[PDB]
Amino acid sequence: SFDRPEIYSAPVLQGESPNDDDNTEIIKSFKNFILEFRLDSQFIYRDQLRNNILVKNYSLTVNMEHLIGYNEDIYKKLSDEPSDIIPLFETAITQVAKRISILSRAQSLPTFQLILNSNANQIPLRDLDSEHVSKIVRLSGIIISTSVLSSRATYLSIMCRNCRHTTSITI
Amino acid sequence: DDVTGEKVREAFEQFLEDFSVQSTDTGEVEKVYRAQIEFMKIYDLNTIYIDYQHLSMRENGALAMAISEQYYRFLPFLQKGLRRVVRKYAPELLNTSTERVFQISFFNLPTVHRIRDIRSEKIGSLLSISGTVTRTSEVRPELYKASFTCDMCRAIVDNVEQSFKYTEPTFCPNPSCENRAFWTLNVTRSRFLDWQKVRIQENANEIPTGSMPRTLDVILRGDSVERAKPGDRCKFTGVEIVVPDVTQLGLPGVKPSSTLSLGVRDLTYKISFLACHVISIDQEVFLNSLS
Amino acid sequence: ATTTLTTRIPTPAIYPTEDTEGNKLTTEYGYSTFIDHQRITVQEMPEMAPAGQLPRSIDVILDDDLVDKTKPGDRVNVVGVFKSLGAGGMNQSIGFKTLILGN
Amino acid sequence: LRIIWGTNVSIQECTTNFRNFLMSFKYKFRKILDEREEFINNTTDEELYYIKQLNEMRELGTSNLNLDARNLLAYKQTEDLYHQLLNYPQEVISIMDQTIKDCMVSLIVDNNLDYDLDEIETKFYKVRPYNVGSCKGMRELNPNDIDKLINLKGLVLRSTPVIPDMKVAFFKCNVCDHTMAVEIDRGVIQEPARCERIDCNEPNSMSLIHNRCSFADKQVIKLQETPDFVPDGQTPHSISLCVYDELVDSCRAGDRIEVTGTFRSIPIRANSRQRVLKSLYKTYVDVVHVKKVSDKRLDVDTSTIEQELMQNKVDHNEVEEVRQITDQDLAKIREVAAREDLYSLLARSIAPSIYELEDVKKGILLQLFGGTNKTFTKGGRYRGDINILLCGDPSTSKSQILQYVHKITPRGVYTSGKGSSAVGLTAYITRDVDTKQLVLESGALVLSDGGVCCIDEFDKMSDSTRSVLHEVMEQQTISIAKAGIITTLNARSSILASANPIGSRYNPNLPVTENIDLPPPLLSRFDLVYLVLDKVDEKNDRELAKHLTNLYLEDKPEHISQDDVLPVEFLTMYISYAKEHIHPIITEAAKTELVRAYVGMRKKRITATTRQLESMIRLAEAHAKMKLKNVVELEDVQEAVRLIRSAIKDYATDPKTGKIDMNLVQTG
Amino acid sequence: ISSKPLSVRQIKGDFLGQLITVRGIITRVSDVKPAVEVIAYTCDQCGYEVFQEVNSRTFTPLSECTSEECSQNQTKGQLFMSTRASKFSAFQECKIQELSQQVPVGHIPRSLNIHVNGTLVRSLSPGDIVDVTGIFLPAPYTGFKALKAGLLTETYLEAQFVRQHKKKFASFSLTSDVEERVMELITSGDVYNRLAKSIAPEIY
Amino acid sequence: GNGLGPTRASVMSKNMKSLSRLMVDRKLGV
Ligand SMILES: Nc1ncnc2c1ncn2[C@@H]1O[C@H](COP(=O)(O)OP(=O)(O)O)[C@@H](O)[C@H]1O
Ligand code: BEF
Ligand SMILES: [Mg+2]
Ligand SMILES: [Zn+2]
Ligand SMILES: [Zn+2]
Ligand SMILES: [Zn+2]
Repeated sequence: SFDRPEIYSAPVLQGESPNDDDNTEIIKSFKNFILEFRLDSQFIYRDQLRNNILVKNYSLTVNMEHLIGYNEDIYKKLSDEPSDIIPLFETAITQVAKRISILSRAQSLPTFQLILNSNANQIPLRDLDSEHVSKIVRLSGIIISTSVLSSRATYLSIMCRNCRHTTSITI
Repeated sequence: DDVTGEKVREAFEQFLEDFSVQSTDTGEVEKVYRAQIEFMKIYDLNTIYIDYQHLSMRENGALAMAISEQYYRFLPFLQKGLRRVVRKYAPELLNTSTERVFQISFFNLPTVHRIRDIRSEKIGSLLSISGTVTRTSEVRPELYKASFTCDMCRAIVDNVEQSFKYTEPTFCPNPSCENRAFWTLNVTRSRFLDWQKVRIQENANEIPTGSMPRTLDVILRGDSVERAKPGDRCKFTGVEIVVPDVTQLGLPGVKPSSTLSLGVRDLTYKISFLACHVISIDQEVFLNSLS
Repeated sequence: ATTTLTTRIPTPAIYPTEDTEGNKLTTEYGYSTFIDHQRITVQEMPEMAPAGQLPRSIDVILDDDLVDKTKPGDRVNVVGVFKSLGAGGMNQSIGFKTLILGN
Repeated sequence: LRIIWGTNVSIQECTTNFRNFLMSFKYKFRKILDEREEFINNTTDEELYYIKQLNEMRELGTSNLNLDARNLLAYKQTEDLYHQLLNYPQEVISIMDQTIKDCMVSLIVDNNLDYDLDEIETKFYKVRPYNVGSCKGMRELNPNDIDKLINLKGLVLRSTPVIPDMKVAFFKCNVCDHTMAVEIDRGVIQEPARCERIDCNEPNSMSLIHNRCSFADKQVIKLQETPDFVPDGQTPHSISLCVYDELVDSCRAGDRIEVTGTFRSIPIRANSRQRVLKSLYKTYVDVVHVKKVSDKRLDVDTSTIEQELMQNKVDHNEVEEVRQITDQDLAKIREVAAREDLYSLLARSIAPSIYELEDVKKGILLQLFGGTNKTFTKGGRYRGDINILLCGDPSTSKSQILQYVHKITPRGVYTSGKGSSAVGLTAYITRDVDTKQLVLESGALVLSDGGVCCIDEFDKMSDSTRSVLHEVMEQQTISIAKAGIITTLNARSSILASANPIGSRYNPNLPVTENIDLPPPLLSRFDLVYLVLDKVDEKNDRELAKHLTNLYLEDKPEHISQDDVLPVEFLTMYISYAKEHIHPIITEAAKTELVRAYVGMRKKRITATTRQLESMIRLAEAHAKMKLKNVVELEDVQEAVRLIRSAIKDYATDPKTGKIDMNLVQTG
Repeated sequence: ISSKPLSVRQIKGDFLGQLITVRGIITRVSDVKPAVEVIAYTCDQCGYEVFQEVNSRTFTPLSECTSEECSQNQTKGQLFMSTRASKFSAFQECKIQELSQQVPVGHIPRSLNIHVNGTLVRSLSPGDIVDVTGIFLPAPYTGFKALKAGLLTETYLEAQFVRQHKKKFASFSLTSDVEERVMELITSGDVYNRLAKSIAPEIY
Repeated sequence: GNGLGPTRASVMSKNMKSLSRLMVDRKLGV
């Protein structure tokens, strides 16, 4: 006849220094890149994200070569193992979007999607090798068949049929 | 491997041969260790008595101090050195006729520690104790070296050393197996020694003011089993040893614990003793032990 | 199983710690309902029991207003269903738990 | 700058303050805080206390410094450091240790002493505080007082064997023999998940070697508190001290100690399901300093501790087993020994408030001094423990004398008649619920070893319980052969038993032996038997009434004893010193007088006995030991015979029938 | 309701969660021990402090870091208990019984556990007639599984207010409340005879 | 300030090393 016990947490003292490979540092660098990239003395990405929030388009279109100037190392990490770093930059976009929405509320948001437009060299389709596996590549060609929209689950509520135990897994 | 262990082992086996104590006027000088080896071959025994005074005399006692302070660490090196010495001179007694275990016993230590003098900093070292025998248990076998039957490719691995605790053979009779999940021990290829636990008690004259008597558990491994009857004052010489204890679970003080997964294990122990040998303190046999 | 005579489909008793939407729940004592429950053991009456033999006893489950209606050592006439409870070891782990539900 | 988290301590400031206190401490400051400026010395107060102590620390080579916290309170600059020390034991203690090492090396360097600094910097110094405030008991320690210095005093009941405590694990890699040593931090050992080598990586290669780990001493001591204040209806409570390192094997059962240390709390595992801890924390005390010696009680007898001290000096335990007597104190002791009325003065100094019990007090004094502790080269020993029986009318202040003796002696237990039991004295087997193991524990007689065991209401004891006293009062040993234990125990305890005659009052019609009403083998063991008699004497009654009524003149008044008395501190010092450094030997003239006296007594009333002969021997030895004489003379034997004759009231008893002449026995 | 004190017998299952007053005689008070409320840990690697609330008689300690940043980071973290950082509450159990007058005819008195937390400790001593007011909370059952048939619960009374029925002598304080009545007694005089006669006036 | 300072030891105890990690700013309180 007792409530479930909570588990708090709090930062108290500066521990070991945050490494560059640390995911939180990656997210911080990505957030700063979103918030401080200047082209023609204009905050292109900040304003683009603000408009995307306004038009209810929860996505961001980040030019790929614009990223090499801000941080060549993080661009190398992105182009090396995208399947691990890309969710981190999506998370950074989501955090910045939450901040912007709450700030501009004065007169919840889902996980944002990142769209990468690049102008780099395009690998011919025949030229794809074993090396490119799990590496971002640029391809060109003609679209012949587009399938039917298939619905996939991003957040679905489950319940143990006997235990009547609700739970919510996120994919 | 360790260079220091090799050095101490080679020095050990060196002075098992080079050592020679004088016989004064009668007998000139003779190799006492070689004489004891010849005695061993003659009587086909299994334990060699080494005086600590001779080791102290040799090489300014640096090796004596090294072997007294870290007896447990150098013990396998001592066994290997003695085996090589036996191979050099009279290697006939090497085998049981599979292999005969040679026991090394040190006697005549400079000092005697009472039961109340046991200290943690002496753990694993060589020393002597003097107590009164209270309880003696049965002579029971213990797994000197343990053999087992394999799980996949059912077959028996032969003559694998058994440590202080249960061990699993990493290697397999079939080299392609490399599976060790389920081992089935076989007594035939498993060696054994003699095990007997004797509960000694502090003598009356050593008891401090007010303290009730204190007692220690002493394990006799080897030929020294059943060498002391209950109620006798005996001098025990051996190595200070520790054994895991599960009773001290609620005692004051932080309990040491190991984390590994989780891999939790409470590191609680109690002090015991492993004695190399025991010394107590018709008319023909009686007539013989007189001057 | 005790609080109802007919065997109901066994639904495990899970205490709701969180809302259906994941919100934390604070249990409200003083609004939840509690029922008094007492078990008494009835032994063969000494006046009628055979002399020199061990006694036999049955367990009675009382509930709600029937609790604390007796004192140990009383002579009582409890009437109720002689229900049998539990799988009784038939399900893999010597008879069945038998008790008189109190009416 | 830079205070530590969770504390009010700044390392730099605290080290600065401690160095300042060390440099400039003079005992006159403590005298000022004690409001004892009239006792200010020109010599000792001028000299710098802790600087000198650190000096003799350097020459002697010890590694532990004992700090009095009230000295910290005395110094104005370190008044805050006192509270910092109470509230934060471990941090401040480590600060103090580092500062001690720093001061040692600095003092060597500044004087450019030839002594090498190799040993000093390699050594580890420890600070052991004490006198940290009051006691407050254990019922009054709230959970907010976890990890604070507390002061506890009580009796050491039981002491567990030495328990090894792991300090460095010795995990060994099976594959590549990567033997890494893991130190324990905050009582936690972290296993290498795989082989720590990069070339070799095998998680199963680890198998901890128990025997090659390095351990440390740990001893748990069961202390039963005797707090200065007790709440209503509170039975005595037992607390579990936990000593470490050199303090192990220092405190023996029956020692009345005062201990300071850290009040800790540790979760206790509910062993029903492993790795599940109970929400109620067990409380224990880590021990930092133990003060066995006190100036209000006699010091522990060195003869009974002669066997262990030589080895303890090597053990580096470094506890104050004996109090150090200054040269001025020794001269004062000799001067008092030169006084003409030494015997009467020391008699009236014991139990000062008790009036007009002259022979009783003298016998108590002689028992406290004790006899010579002879030793035989062949084997065996004759001990000079004097057993005294008090018997007489009620309200003769026997219980008060018993309490005075029980207070003065270092080790002693006060039992009362029906309360005691035969297994209660001697030894018993008990189940220590903490370890849930049958643990051996000692009783009142063994607890009172080396001291005076006070037994009140002696007559009310059943003769069954009294049987164990037969061996103790003569052989000074108890040999127990109950279930599980077959041994002999040393109980060098001098019994002081108080009783009443049958009918709770003396009956002159009955003989002396009938009034006492004890078996002859028992009464033979008693060296002195006192017939304290209450007789209506107008002068005596007036004097006693005046004494008591004058004791009722203030709230906490002073003794009405007109004669001056030695203050109990110096009296205890004197008695102790006479015990350690005097060992009388009988002379031939004393031997002849003893033989003549024994024949004279050995010629119905109480019969003479060879035990009476050994009793005169012990009493003469004790009387000589009081006078600091190294030998026994004729006057000592004469005084002993006078005491034996007077205690039994032999000067007023008819020889043929032991009827005390009531008119004749009257004394003021 | 809290105005009317109730015997232990009348404290039924209907009263759970309420604020009731139990009048009885205290039998067996345990000594104060620290009951942990929020155990506190420290992760040295990430420099955080993680807290684990405890509201049960028994708890499970933590071993892996729960710090959010240290959780996302795959680097291994180890926690250590910090007793000085943890939250403790002074704890005591009292086990009050029934007064002899409250027991119905033929029965024997029965006891009820009392839980004392915080600064209320040491306020209850054995052989005290008190009216303890507290919250009649339940607790999960710790008895035999055979006897447990359902969600059986054992109860207790979390003490909140203690009113001694007879004032102890050691708690006396010369305030105006006692001063006025003491003046009334002494000013009327004859205090010795009045206090002697007032003891059992039915005895003649 | 003065130009002179007390002589200090070289070896720091392990407990000192442990304490030096927990260091925070002094503006918390006094
Ligand atoms: N001669 C005396 N000197 C001092 N106090 C005495 C004397 N005789 C009696 N008393 C007092 O009377 C009481 C009797 O002492 P107590 O030891 O209780 O009596 P008993 O000898 O029967 O045990 C005590 O309060 C004690 O102080
Ligand atoms: F009346 Be008393 F205690 F000998
Ligand atoms: Mg008395
Ligand atoms: Zn195989
Ligand atoms: Zn390896
Ligand atoms: Zn962490």
